[PDB]
Amino acid sequence: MKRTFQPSVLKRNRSHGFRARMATKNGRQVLARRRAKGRARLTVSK
Amino acid sequence: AVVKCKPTSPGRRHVVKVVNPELHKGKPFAPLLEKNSKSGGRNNNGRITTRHIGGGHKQAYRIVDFKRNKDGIPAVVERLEYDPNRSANIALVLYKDGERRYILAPKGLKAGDQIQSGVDAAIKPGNTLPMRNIPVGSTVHNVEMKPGKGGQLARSAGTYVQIVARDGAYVTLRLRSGEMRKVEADCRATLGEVGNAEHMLRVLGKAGAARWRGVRPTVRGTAMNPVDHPHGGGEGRNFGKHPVTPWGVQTKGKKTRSNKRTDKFIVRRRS
RNA sequence: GCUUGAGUCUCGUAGAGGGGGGUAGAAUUCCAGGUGUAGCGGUGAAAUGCGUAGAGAUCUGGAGGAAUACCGGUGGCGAAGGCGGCCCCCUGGACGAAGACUGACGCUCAGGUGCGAAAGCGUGGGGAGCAAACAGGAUUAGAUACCCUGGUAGUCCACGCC
RNA sequence: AGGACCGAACCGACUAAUGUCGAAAAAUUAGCGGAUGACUUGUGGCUGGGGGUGAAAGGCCAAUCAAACCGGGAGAUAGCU
RNA sequence: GCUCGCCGGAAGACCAAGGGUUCCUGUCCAACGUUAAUCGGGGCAGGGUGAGUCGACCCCUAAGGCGAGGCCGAAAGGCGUAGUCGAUGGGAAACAGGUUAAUAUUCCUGUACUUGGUGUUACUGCGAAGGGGGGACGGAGAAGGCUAUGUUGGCCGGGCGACGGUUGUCCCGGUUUAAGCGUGUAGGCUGGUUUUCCAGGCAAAUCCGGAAAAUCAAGGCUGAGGCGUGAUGACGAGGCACUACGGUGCUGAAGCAACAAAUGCCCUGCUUCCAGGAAAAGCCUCUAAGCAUCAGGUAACAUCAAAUCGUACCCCAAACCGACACAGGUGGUCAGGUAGAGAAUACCAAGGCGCUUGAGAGAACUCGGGUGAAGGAACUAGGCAAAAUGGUGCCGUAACUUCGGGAGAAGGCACGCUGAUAUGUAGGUGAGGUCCCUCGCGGAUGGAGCUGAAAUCAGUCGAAGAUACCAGCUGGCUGCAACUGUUUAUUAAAAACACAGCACUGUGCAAACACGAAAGUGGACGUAUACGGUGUGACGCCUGCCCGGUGCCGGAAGGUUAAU
RNA sequence: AAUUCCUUGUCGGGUAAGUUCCGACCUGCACGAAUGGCGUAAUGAUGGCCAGGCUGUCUCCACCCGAGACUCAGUGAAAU
RNA sequence: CUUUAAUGUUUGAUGUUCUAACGUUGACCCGUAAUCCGGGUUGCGGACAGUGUCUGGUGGGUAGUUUGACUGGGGCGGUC
RNA sequence: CGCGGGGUGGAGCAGCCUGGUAGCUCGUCGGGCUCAUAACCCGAAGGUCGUCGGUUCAAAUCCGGCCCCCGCAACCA
Repeated sequence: MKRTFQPSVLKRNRSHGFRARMATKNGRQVLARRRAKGRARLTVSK
Repeated sequence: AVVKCKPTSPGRRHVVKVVNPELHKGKPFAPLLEKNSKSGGRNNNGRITTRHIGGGHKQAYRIVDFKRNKDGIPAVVERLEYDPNRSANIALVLYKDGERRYILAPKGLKAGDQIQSGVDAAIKPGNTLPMRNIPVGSTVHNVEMKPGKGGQLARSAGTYVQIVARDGAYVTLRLRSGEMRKVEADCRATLGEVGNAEHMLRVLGKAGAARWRGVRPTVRGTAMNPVDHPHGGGEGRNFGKHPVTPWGVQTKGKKTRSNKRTDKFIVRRRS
């Protein structure tokens, strides 16, 4: 059995990273909410 | 020519290869190569526009001169190469000025011949010239559509365009599929038929014989489901419907000819 | 060894002999257009079919494929089957003439090899007409026959096979 | 030469046993099929919800698929418990 | 610490990924560990990751993403040119030994290498977003030449060994050495040089290409390994000396030959076949726009710089992914002895572990297994499971056939050890000696040493000689499907799907059709011997009749016919 | 017959005994010619059937070797 | 009223031709080293094609939905 | 069990629907033809409309009971 989570930081940061969200309107709508919830872990990074 | 392989193994007991000894077994001419990409049948959107296409094998694009814009300069045929992209051979020729190019290898042409383009060339296979200097009744290929375009019709193996008549500014072409189309006389063409005529004689034999060619397995309709295709469903092969494409358009008999900006040109229909 | 067997060389004669590449004429079918009008086609009589959507007849033009009127005759050629519009090219065989030459190399020939009408088969093209099979209309006691209107394979070409 | 054969690493998953509050939310063991190809694999991208993808089973799309997950319509509505 | 057992193409040793101090030392046991715990990957405090040569960043691009303008779209936004990013790709450069409780091709010692700047001396024309060469490439198969490595021998050191023997053909340990430079070999590729001309290379060209000639026959490019050197250096078994008794300091002999031989290297070769096998830059080279007492370039030398980041530890697992210290899953490299075809397998070497609950009893019963008289499928839905066959060489082998097969059909014979042919044959490798020379990594000849099948004969041992692990059950008839292959991940592997082939039909290219409100793409930088849809499904013989119903195609005279 | 309801059709072969199997006759409830038909060498982790071989499958189980089960110490659940 | 003929006039249905709208996924140049695009020459089609509005037709490709109740269980038959 | 249809000279079929009169062909009989037969020609006979009963001026016909035949249905656990 091959579990559904093979870690790969580069793939993690390009598809769900800060910059990819910052590039689009929808991602920016996302980032708007994260600050609207007072969440510390805004995006996924080091 | 044609050669039938031996039944030594299951899968090789039906393949038929077409052997051509005059083919240049060496490497392809370097200066005329560029990267050709395999699409897998997807557009800009990446969704499959046309199925059954993909996988295959990597092949290199060769810039072939269909245009024949150079004029009145004799050439020397160096070697006949097997082109990966075309169903016909290609000839690596060199003019008297020192420039090398590829032309669609015609029927009667060997290694070490002489060909030239322009109206100064007489009638001989390989020569390229406008149709208003070509005697009617002759046989050509690589005919242009708009003057200076380069050539578009009957480029594959064995295909040939015969000219019926010349009504002044318009010459009549009796196409390969029996169609009768007119074209502006200013366009060019190349005398003689296209080589590698036994391309149709070749049978594939294996299943992968089509696979590396760039094809994907084709699935039948009565094996699918209602949600995936108009056919399918049932409980034991129930067709009972008029054969349509995966998008509802009735096939096996339905003319979808609709251009109208070109209907002046077609004189006769396929029959 | 000789020469009357047989074979060869020199010069000519006649021919649908065989093969490949082109060209020409009449006619047929279809397509397009004009003139023009109620029949056209067919037979023992008739009917199916075609026709006022305007046929057939007629004229003009074009696209095509197959066979070559008269010459043509129990005439010719080739071993046979078989082959005829004409032309170019390659080429086989037969006969005659006045001589020379080799010097019996000859005759037949199971096995064997090759060619071998048409029909038929396979791969690939072309497809006018004709036409198995077949449908329809008549004949008929019955007609899955003879006849008529349509009509596929095939008939034609290239490469093999039988 | 071979979608060639016997057969390891590798991939796949036909038979039985064990397991089923398991060691494991489909595994292990003893035998298996393929095994130079339509093979397999790594890295990195592309196609997405009435759509994608599919050698086509209505299978797969993060253990969920004859229409995914999360938030909002919305305290849907219920002659029913 | 003394024994035993286990893996040993892994349960060993190193990397990428991914985690994130888990690595090491001291100390502590309440909580974590399925038992105790002075123990540990657990708490607490401290220490450790040292780079111009490793990788990344950098240069340059592929798939593809972003995308000035631009086209298009209610808006959001979509596509896309020039450019700009993006490796798993290509491009400069280091090895040996030693040292730590933990890191080291990074630190020290020894010996080298690479990319640029500045300055100096002597010469000389340099110079792009532009041209060319190169970089630059496929599958498969076989041979030759070597190496890592292993064995034997020589040699050196030690021992002669607690029950019979062993100063001898006895036993054990060691016998290691690179990068770079020089030589330029086995082998492979290819005819050089020179003069002249040109519609060729968006412009130019002395460079490439092409076209005529002369001269001479080789020159040149590339290339593992070997031999020297690197190195009278290091290492090195064993002694000698101090013990916090863990180890440190000191010293240090032999260091060669032969044989076997890789899946590694030469080989990013050569042959052959086909499905016909990146791009750009670094580098090399030629010029335009221009600049010339310059500037730049070639060569030598001196000096300086080579920055930033990661570097610990785990990495086939108690540290990654599975909620767990989970019998699962995880790509790449190195990979020995004997037997064996082999990375199978058996037992071991190096190395690393005994799986973190055990002590007793030996009941029924359950699972993993050993054996079984007599019969041998009577079991049962059914020969399901076990059992048995099982290797090599050779003998031999039917119906049918698409003439390939079927077939390893079936059924059989010989397999151990010793001697002899022969103080080890055929064969392979191959030094010394002799000789020649276009003198070197050369070629003939020569044959010692070394190594080593297999065949035959004779003799002998056990019940059994492929003795274990390992390792086909086979024959007959017949349904479906041609066969390989694929699929219901996690109850269905099949007769289902695909398949090549065939048939029908649509499309004349701004092609048909499909994605997308549109542009733009795919189709195809292909064009009827092509592409799209459908049906059937190798191959052999075939594939009959019907145009009423539905659909489709063709023709449109008539009736009817929306908007206007 | 992957098709045949009636049916375990009838006949012959195979067994001591054959609702399956194999070969045929045609009464085809309701085969059939690319929703392709009838055959077919080879191939198949395929369906049905027979024979040899081989055995614990069975007649009928019998003994032994280990892991649990039982007792003792430490730890310590679950469905309900 | 029917049949009709010359002219004037009114628009309609077709045919041929031209070039200015427009198309141009033909050749060439510039912006620009850029196969996008825009503009400019030229050639070819040509008032078609194509597009917007109105409208007839085809239309399970697509969407929202309907498909009764009684019934000695339901279905079917029958009834209302 | 339920639903639809059918039963007509010797035979195979119309007519029923929407009631008063039953038709087509083959077969048969007598004659003609031919030497004889078939075929062909001429003319004619032949039918309780399954059975019984009711409704009606009148029943093959409208309806119902029963008999025989054909098709459909006899299903979901």
